Amino acid sequence: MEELQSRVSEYAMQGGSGNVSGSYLQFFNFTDDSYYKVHLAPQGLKITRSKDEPLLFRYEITLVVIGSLTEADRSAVTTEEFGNVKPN
Amino acid sequence: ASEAKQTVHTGNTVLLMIKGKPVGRAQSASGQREYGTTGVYEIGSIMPQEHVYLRYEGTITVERLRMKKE
Repeated sequence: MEELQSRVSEYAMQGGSGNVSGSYLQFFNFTDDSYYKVHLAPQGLKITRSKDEPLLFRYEITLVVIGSLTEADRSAVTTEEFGNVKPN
Repeated sequence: ASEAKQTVHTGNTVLLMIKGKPVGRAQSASGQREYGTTGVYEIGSIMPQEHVYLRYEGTITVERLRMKKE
């Protein structure tokens, strides 16, 4: 649980330039076959531990989907570029 | 064996007095007193670290054969 909290803290804090230039999170929902690219929702990683179940941690995550992981980034797609885009 | 030497209380050596008079021809009297005692638990440790007392739930039941009057 602490490793999780530290990953999420590090991902969230480094995003202070509008948006990370690298990847978003990748979410391998292996149980039912489906794959997504996701970002931390504004609910964030809410962690709690009540009186009931004293020695068990609980975590609540909320995420927003950017797109399927099958598809590469929009701007990164290599266009046709036949002929010459940089005329002399 | 004898009343003057026995170590235990019995139905025959006790009288039940209400408002200054003995109750006649009762069959049983039973009293439950419960403090609602409950233990105080804690995150991180599974066992309670003290008990505390809530409400003095105190009761007595009287069962009696009906005297012809009174």
